[PDB]
Amino acid sequence: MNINPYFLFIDVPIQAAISTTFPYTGVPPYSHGTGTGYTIDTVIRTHEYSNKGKQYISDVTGCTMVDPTNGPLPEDNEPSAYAQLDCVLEALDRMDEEHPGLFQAASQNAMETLMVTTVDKLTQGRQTFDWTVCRNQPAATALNTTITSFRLNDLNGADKGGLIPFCQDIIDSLDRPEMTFFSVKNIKKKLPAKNRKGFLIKRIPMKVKDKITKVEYIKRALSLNTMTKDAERGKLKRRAIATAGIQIRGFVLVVENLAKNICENLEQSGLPVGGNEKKAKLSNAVAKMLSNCPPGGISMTVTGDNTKWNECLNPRIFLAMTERITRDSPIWFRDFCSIAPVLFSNKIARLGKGFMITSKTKRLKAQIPCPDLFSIPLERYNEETRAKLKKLKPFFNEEGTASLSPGMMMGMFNMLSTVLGVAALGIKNIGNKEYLWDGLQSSDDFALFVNAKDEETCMEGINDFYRTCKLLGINMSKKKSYCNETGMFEFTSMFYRDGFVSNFAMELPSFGVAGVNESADMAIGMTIIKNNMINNGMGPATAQTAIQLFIADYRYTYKCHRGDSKVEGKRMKIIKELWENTKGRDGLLVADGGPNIYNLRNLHIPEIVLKYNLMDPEYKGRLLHPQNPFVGHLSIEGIKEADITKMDYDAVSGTHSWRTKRNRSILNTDQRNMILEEQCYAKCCNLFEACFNSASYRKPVGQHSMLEAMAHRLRMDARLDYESGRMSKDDFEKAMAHLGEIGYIGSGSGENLYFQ
Amino acid sequence: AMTLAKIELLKQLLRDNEAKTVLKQTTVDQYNIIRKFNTSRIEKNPSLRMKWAMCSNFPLALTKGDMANRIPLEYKGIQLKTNAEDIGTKGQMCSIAAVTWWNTYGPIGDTEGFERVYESFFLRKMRLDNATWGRITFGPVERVRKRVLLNPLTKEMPPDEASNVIMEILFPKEAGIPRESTWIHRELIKEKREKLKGTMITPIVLAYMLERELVARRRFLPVAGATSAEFIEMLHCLQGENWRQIYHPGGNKLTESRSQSMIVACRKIIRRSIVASNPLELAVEIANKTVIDTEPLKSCLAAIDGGDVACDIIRAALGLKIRQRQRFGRLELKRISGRGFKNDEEILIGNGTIQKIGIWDGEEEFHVRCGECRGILKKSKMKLEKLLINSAKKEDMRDLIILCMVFSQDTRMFQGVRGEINFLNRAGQLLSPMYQLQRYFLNRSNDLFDQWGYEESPKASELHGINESMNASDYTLKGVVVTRNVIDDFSSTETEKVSITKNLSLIKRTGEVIMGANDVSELE
Amino acid sequence: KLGNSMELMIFSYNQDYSLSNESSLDEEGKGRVLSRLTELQAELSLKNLWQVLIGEEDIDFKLGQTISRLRDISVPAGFSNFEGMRSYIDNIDPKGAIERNLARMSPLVSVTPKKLTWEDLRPIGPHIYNHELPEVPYNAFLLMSDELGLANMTEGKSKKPKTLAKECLEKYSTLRDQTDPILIMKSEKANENFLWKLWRDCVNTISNEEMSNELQKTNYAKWATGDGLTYQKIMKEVAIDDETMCQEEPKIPNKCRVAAWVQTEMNLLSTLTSKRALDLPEIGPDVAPVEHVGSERRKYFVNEINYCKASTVMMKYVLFHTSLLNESNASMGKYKVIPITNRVVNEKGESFDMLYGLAVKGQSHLRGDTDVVTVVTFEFSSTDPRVDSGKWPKYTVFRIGSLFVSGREKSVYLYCRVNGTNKIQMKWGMEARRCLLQSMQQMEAIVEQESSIQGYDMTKACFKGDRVNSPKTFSIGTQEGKLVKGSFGKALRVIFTKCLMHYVFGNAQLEGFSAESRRLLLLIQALKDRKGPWVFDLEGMYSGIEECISNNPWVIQSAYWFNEWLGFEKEGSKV
RNA sequence: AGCAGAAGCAGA
Repeated sequence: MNINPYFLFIDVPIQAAISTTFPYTGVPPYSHGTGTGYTIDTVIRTHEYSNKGKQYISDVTGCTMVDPTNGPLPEDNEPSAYAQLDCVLEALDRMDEEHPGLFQAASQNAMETLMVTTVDKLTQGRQTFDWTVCRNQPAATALNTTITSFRLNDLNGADKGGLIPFCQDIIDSLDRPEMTFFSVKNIKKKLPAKNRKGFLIKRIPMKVKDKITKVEYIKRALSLNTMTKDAERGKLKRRAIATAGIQIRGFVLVVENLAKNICENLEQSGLPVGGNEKKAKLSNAVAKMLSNCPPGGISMTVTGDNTKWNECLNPRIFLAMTERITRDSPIWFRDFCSIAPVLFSNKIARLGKGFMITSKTKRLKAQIPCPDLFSIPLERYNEETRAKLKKLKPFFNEEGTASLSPGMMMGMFNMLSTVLGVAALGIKNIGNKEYLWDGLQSSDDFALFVNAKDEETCMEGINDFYRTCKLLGINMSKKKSYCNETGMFEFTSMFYRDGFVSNFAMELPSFGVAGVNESADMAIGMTIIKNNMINNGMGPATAQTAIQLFIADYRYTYKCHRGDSKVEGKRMKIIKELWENTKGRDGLLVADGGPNIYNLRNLHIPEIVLKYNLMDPEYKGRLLHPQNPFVGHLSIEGIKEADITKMDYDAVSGTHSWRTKRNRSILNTDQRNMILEEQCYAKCCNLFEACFNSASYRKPVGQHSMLEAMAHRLRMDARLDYESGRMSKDDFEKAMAHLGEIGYIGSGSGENLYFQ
Repeated sequence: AMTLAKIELLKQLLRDNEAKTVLKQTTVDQYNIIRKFNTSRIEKNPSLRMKWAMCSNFPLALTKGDMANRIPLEYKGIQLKTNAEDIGTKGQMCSIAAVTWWNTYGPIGDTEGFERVYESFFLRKMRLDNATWGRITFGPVERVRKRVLLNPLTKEMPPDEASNVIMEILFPKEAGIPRESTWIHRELIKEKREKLKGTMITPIVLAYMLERELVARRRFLPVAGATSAEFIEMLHCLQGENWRQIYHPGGNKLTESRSQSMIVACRKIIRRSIVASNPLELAVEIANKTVIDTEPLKSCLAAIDGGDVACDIIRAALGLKIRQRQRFGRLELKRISGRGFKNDEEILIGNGTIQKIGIWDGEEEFHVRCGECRGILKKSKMKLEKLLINSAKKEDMRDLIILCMVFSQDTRMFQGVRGEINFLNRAGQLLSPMYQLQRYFLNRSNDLFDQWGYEESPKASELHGINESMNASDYTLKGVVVTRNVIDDFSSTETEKVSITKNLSLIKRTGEVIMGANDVSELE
Repeated sequence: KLGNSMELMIFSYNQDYSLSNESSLDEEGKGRVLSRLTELQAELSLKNLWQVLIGEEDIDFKLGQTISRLRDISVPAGFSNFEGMRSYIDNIDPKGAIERNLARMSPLVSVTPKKLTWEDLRPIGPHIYNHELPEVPYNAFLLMSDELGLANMTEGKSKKPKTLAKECLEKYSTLRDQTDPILIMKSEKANENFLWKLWRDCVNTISNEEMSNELQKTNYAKWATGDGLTYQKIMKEVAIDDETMCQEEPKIPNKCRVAAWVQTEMNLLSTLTSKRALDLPEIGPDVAPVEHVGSERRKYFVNEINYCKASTVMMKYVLFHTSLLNESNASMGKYKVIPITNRVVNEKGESFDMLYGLAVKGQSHLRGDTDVVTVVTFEFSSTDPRVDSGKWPKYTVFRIGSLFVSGREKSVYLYCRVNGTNKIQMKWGMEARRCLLQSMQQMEAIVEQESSIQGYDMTKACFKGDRVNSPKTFSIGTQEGKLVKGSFGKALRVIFTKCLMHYVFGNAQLEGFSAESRRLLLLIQALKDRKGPWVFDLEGMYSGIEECISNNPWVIQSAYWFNEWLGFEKEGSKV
């Protein structure tokens, strides 16, 4: 008797039992080595689909540019980037008279948003390419480096506060002849070693000053740093993604807020909604298209997907979209929106780290950088790498970068690209023929609903749609997509069967340990179970199991097994003594080797609150000690929100709410100088918070200096503390004298002027 | 007093020339940037990193202080913390055991007031303990994907208002502006003040825990039956796709409390104000000096984003947003496409009388709701081109079809009028043409369906047609369709400012009206 | 605007004030001002004029030379400058353009629609049926169905791993004392002496009085873990002038055919036994009615999985990767020895301890995530490797002794192998318990749907059968060309095994396969319900799937099951 | 050797 798992689908339908098809217990593929090979591949692929158009040289950057827009219409089913401006404009003109007043209103609100939006809004964008150091930094850093850097060139923009004058300086910084900036350089210092050679390169970095020419800076500003995508699911081969510079971000958010303010008032958009709000708004829209099915006629759905979506689009199309969308708005805002496409139109692509060569005989390896990539005979590369480097030649630049006019680099204008895909759906009908189409669009993934008298005519409607998409620079996937009569389909990896079915395996990775800290991960793990009970169709028995499977792994992750068990370990030895000392054992936390009180009924409540009354008075005083040493300085974002792929959880400020070392770093890089840089800002902020108690909660506003304020505040504190009777005349005149100095210190220009 | 100690530390920072130029150059604005500044790399896969580091020797980082030094170096052959001082902080690190030791052998802390600080969480446990659990019932439940409040509040407010409350509680000097509709929670402020006094827990936490019990957490969920927070919190246990569960909570009555009263209060202000002349001027002078419990009605209508119709009418009269939606008696409509010109014309109707009606011209589409049934409308100039609905209550499925046929202004509707239609309201005033036609066709439904006619049903898997009796059929009414698929809730997130007429009708900025006085519910 | 030239005196209408400390304005005057200001603020708000007032305290953006010229070159083809595109887009009328552009486009640009029929759907991946290729080998981390656990009764509480390995080897002394074996089967590039001299050093270091489980840094161990095999980092300037240095042609996964052992694995892992392996900890008291039902359901669901063989295999992988990840960080540069542990309980409720073999840890200076630790696996097994010769090319097998299983003898085989893993797989190993949920959620949904119809808990009815309803029967598999019926609990164990097999052979081939095959599955679902499905490029779908199949066993066996499932649906479709 | 899979790790 032989077993077969696919035979399950005879008794059960596939959509209701789709959870089994996703192997999300298993290991996803990670990035081995460099991503230069894939980066070059995409650089070619992008130019391959646009090579028929006009080639020309940029007089500013001095690079190889390609322009397929208003190019020759293709005569083949291979991918095309050869869009037609005329068509895109008509599609928008069709869309405007369908939703009259939308285009100008979205431009109004996005503008009246911009007028208030401050520089610090840029801080929340995770990864960012820091031009000053040619490395990926975290947003707020790349911002602050650029702010300080700009001040050297006499570009005091961020001081005013608003994003407008900061972005004014960004486009003014491209006019500068010589760009001075703060930068990091390593120092190759030697040390003794007992390893083969007898020495060791301990790389120490420090803060220095570097200069750059106008042209070199523009190239760095227009750059995008590439890498390989880790843990990409549902795909065999690895693909390379990119990251954006800090300059362009300011202009992007304005256009994405505009394209958002369009997509909000569109029924066919699957954006910007998320969670159940999506599931709801979709099921609504599915009905809105089903209803268009005429009398005595068939309704069909195409399971849509686009290949080479980010590669076949073009900034020049998006540039027209803004100039169309903004029609009625004033000039400065129209100029503002036009920038974000332009900087992608003239963008430059970094080529990662580079390839590596070896010799099996002598057992030696060596890294080959991007600048010195061609300084070598081409025969010495392998067969597939040779062909890549051959086609890279003309687009390649001599300082280790590739020019790249077409393409949008693996996602960035996600909203406005949906608007373009929606504008394709906004046509509906061609030639007054016997069909109608509409659909759902969400970035590259779409879903077309075609209605007609019979299904033979539906295919001619699909054929026309496929052909209309080619005119807008959109490539429907013949290889992957398919179609059928209405009933079931796929869309954003959410399946349909007389309603959107629940799918559990998708969310399976989140059930495990989060990786923040003991106290938090606990409440997170249960909140995941709570959400998945409601949203993703998990029953009580599976939920109760999921409780056990979390606590089980939780104990092995954090090494906090039951107090009445003999699992020998370092922490576990102390747990056993705590188990014996305490009388109220049922009140202990799991992190302190306690029992798991959690069950379906009490998931929403936090662990510490459930057990508080059952604790001992001496145990809770330590567990919940106010000035305990493991927390540190708190922020409102740290307690509330957490990272999953963001969401917000609920927990108490316990001793188990602790933080990590500052993730190691790569190599014996002794980052002493740079750690002082971090503390220097911290201490200032920590002193700032003491002067201004709010700070953490209420983001304070002021164009004046931090010191200048702290002086004026600490003055008045003493003024009040003398009158109310907290400080004496001696302590008051102390302060007024001490502060007096601080004033003279804070209005100098160089030394601290010590005295004898 | 701390005051002086700050100044000394500031002077000691101005000795270091790097920190001097930070405080000199960096702005109060930029504070929010430099606080997030770090070196490091944000490492992918933190769950992988946690399991790895937890197995290592000293993964934790420790804050320096007098309390840090009370942790010893070793304990029975176990390394708790490490000496190796980093040159920057002169600081330290520690291991997983260091925390466990602290909870075992560490010092006692003043945990007084802890219950009152995290009160919002403790009220959840109060609800679970005292709650009695009813019977379980296995049966298929149709779950409406509604917008709902996730967590119950002490007092609902918007973020803008609640912040200035939180400020006057914890940071009374820095609060600044004395706002109008903010302080009047002086009962709540003075109450929170005295409760959160003796505790010495970090302010940033107190503020967050106030915000959790003063700010609305409203998300979309699959819901059926009760729509109250103290239920919703337990929703995971109360119901699933294919089962149900009864539940009765701690039972102190919240959320619904104000929502229910605010409805009635507004409705009753209307009924009195309609009669006498200049209803607006009375509706204002009344609602100004009305009260719910302690709050004036202004702050309740503004803070709570619920209401029915009367709420939004009273809102508009006083002067706040209401919601971008359109109502016609019992019918609700949200514009999804198109725009029309209400244009005056002389109209003959079926019975043989000339009524002066305004005619909606142009192609349009609408997301529409009535009671338990929801659907989608498409109309044009005096023509209902298409209508869709979902399987629900037959009383409301009928009303929806009727009310759509009314506002569609279909010629087949106008021709189906028989007899006189002189209807009046409560005050004894003539209803305007279309509000008249509404009540006629709701009453005499059968006269319309015969005049309408029938056509073929659309042959799409999950659709079927209907007839006069509201039953399944291969024939269908010209335009109307029914679907098996379940539809989204009402859904009206965005908000808009509105003006008001003498007769308590609400005018959108364009020129049309959305919420009429006549559209309220009589149910008391 | 004043720096510090004058003393400022700020007064506000709404009762705020800012003054200097050295200033000589008393509380008296401050009042006069602030009172008068508010007195006017009230008289303004009374007669409605407070928002009109403009107080004492109460957009420009243009482009530069560089960015303008960048924009001017960022236009579509044909245009001269940006001002042209702007004024073109704003003032021209594009109506009727799409229709003209569609007309002059070539008809070769089409979707090529073809209606989907059954005879179009040929079997996927024809090369797996061909006998000329070598059959797919056993490339998993540990043994699954071929395992053999050495038993031991214990008091029933946790204990150190070295003490456990010692007591297990103490009982079976016939096997522990073997210093004179017989060689069975060999790998291609392995070494018998070094592998055996390791094993002996493992047994010696485990069975002694000492605490330290560190293995000595021996020359036979240096080869087995891979000492000094890394390529040295020379500088780029030297490599350029060197001619023999090249980029190596990277290895492609070797193409393999179907193997019968994967079928047997699926069969034996799904089969029931008397043992129970799971270590699920306690939960709180069941107060609510739902919690009683969940706990009632768990008793059937959980134990039906727990009894099965896959559950015993799972917990072996978990507790091994749990301890392996710990040792990799605490002792980075030390050759250590780790046992293969798993705790067990049988029907009567008695505590056993299992030992499936040993494992030698290599040098684990792990900085990056992909970095590879090298583990050497020594595992016990009843199976004879000469039965299926193509199954064990990677493994080196020994014959150590015999054991009384119950009545007759059974031959003991020690399976040696040089292996590897990374921090990623070790993490996913610890979190491999969730296979329970993926399978259990699917079957619990079937129960809830059934209970919705009739109106009471159908858990008992589906498993065993009760008064009215018969037992729920799923089509579980095939028997030499015909359909076979199986119970509800068997279907749970089937999916749970499948879920576990996703982790065992989880790599790029699986992810890419299951994604593209899922599309073809949905097309088969459309044919079953009769929805007139259409396809555009059928060979495009197949070409996407076929390249995923190479040397992953579960992929190749899933491809065989898919084609057999497709064939038996064709017969079922005609009726 | 081996993990692995279009390029790396097998201490720097």
